[PDB]
Amino acid sequence: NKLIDKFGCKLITKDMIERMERLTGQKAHHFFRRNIFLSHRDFEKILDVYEKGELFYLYTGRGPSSESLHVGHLVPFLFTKYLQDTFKVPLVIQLTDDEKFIFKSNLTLEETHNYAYENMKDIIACGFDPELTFIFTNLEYIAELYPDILRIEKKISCSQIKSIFGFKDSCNVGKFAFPAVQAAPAFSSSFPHIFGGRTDIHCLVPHAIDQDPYFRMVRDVAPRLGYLKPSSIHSIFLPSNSSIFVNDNEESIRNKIMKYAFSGGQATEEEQGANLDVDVSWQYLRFLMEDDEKLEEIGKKYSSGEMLSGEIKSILVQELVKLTKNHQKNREAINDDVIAKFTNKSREQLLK
Amino acid sequence: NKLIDKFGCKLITKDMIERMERLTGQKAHHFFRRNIFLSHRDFEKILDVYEKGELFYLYTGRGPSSESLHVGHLVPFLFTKYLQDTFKVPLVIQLTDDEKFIFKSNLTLEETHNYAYENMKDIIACGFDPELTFIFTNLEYIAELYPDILRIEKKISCSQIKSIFGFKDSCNVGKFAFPAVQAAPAFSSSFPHIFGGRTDIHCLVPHAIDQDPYFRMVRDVAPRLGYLKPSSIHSIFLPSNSSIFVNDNEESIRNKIMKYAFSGGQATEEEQGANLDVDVSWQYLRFLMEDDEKLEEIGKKYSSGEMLSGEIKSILVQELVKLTKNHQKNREAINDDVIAKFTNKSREQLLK
Ligand SMILES: N[C@@H](Cc1c[nH]c2ccccc12)C(=O)O
Ligand SMILES: N[C@@H](Cc1c[nH]c2ccccc12)C(=O)O
Repeated sequence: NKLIDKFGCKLITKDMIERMERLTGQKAHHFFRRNIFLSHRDFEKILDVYEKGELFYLYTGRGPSSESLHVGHLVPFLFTKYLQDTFKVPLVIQLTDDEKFIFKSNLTLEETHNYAYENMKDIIACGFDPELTFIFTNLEYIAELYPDILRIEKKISCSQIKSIFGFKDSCNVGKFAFPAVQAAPAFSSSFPHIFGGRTDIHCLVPHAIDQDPYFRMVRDVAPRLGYLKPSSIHSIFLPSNSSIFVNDNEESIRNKIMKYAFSGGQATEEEQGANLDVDVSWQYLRFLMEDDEKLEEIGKKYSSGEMLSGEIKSILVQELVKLTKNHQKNREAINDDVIAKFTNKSREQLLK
Repeated sequence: NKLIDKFGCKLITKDMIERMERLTGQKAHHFFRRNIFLSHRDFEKILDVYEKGELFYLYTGRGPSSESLHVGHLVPFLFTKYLQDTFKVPLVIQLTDDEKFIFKSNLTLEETHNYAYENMKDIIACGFDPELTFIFTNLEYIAELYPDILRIEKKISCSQIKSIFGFKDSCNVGKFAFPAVQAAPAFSSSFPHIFGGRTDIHCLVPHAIDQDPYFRMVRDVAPRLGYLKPSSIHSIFLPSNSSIFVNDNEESIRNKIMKYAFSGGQATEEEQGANLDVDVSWQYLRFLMEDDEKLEEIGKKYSSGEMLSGEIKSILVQELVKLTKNHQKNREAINDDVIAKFTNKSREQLLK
């Protein structure tokens, strides 16, 4: 909220929420109710465009630093699926095997590439439509992005990078060269095989609020390239070696909440209450629980001291395993042939 | 030749030159004798390798800022053909359409890409063997280079780039990102479809001395990647916005020497002599004239004053048009099918 000012994003008022629901014909995701996606840039443009019968596209991404996604990383992906189902628009997903090899001394491109492909399985396991979704790694799609990477780079000073991402002269040049790579897919030109070279297809970018810098930068260069400014919709972080992965079994999950999940309850049972703003388990349930009436009542009871830290952690565990089990079976149905449909660069479509 | 030592280069020795002629059965190309290629880094390593029956490869390049190559730009290319004929080794040639779009405000990728393809025709017109030569533009081969680009970038600080190329914070980030692109082909890993993934094939890089910075940098990162240091052999530039292009007609050529070619002769005929170190026409004939006996005698007569500036400029004109006519007919034999042979990324070969 102090970060929303210094970035210069606007809050998503109810009037926007009511408009999307109004235009879509579907109930708003709970990530809106609960201010999980709380922030945007020019999201009102997207609804303007969709109001006019015009199509647009979604862009989101993932950095493969681990073989499996955290559950926290499903927050933007699950939300994007909802947006794809609601607007029925194409989606574009970048796996940044280049970035994480660059920004993490303890990594190689062989590992990042493999982690990328496993990560795709977790991503597809969220139930995206392959007829509407194009997924790709930077190592494999770099040539298609290169022309827009070069155009963005020519318009930004090295000093502007420092100013935006806070790098220093001591940083490796790879760090300076990546932002353009992440910026590039927010322009329709970077996907000739779906949009046909058109430059007039608006892009909407769901992302954790910490990714905002890349898209602040690209919104500044857009006009100088005669391109549309991409719109953004921001989520808050999902708070914290080992945190909860989507391929964790029931025992792993229970083990981690009980030992590593910071409680807001009193040390002993001096609960005739608890602090919900610091309780990690409460904040997790806010993302997961589709039942509103349960949530308020859990929050009330755990606040007032008629629920111990022990019980709130158990409720979360069973929610996490329901989530993680449903994702794990969906993942079993994902083979190289299913991947191929998502990775297939060509889409015989009529946007031209 | 004090900067040339300071940089860390070595002058090419008669021993080194004799050592070669001994080892190939061919008399030495005159760019050696005339000290046009005067300098090297670990060229003695290449001869060591060739002494042992082992193969290596050549890497040279061209920046397409103009539709036609200057005659000066044929100096490294003509020399490389000689090296290819003498050692019978594979060659790899990079057209940097990315660089010149990056470094020249008055350029676009469309122009640079086209200028690249016309430039290839001039390059192929030097008589390279397509069974031994692989030519490519960065826009088209970037994905194959990307892994080594990324590996070089992770090992160099932004401050190291400033220090080596003299860039400033005000410079666009594209300028910082390009050196790795030019470095990458000096490692055999960057050509899996000829060397088979092998990292133990030495590379030799012919270049104008002003390109040295890129290969100073890449020689410093080689060990940290477990890669071989590339060797280089360096040429002095053809003495210098119109200069002589390979597609210039006779009239264009005569027009340029007479008007723009700095003479070392006296203003009027106060020649009972001339200064050969400043005379641009004399220095051009040193590169061109395959006849030694003529050259000494021209130099003597033009020195002593029994040849006017007028005649020396005419001799050069007729040499230039003989050169430029032979190149122009060889260029007429170059179609997209010929280009395709050179640009074809795959080479069924036994280096593995
Ligand atoms: N940089 C993001 C991955 C990513 C790539 N493109 C994106 C677009 C939007 C949000 C995130 C991304 C990460 O570290 O995981
Ligand atoms: N950047 C170089 C072209 C080049 C690329 N790779 C090279 C290797 C050797 C010599 C030249 C090159 C130029 O503008 O001239």
